[PDB]
Amino acid sequence: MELSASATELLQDYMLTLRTKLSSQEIQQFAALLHEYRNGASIHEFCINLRQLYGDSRKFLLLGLRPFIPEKDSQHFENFLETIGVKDWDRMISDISSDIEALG
Repeated sequence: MELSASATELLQDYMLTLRTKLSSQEIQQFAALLHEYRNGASIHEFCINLRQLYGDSRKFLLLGLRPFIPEKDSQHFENFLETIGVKDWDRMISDISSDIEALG
């Protein structure tokens, strides 16, 4: 066996980090992008839109987004992280969470 952390707590952690770096509006925008991604938007468009929303100063946050990306898109996501040089409420939290689970 191995040590692991639940998707729930990880999500909570990532959300707290976002509240640390993003405004309420920006967080809502994040949720909307996540929703579009769940509804069939490509991983590429999702990445681009996230990099646009976060901006150059907050794009590092994308690293912590990694565990929530489906296995099928994980390689593309990693390549995006490498490309951008970063590698190498509760009612809304429920929608975000459901989107996360659905992606998995």
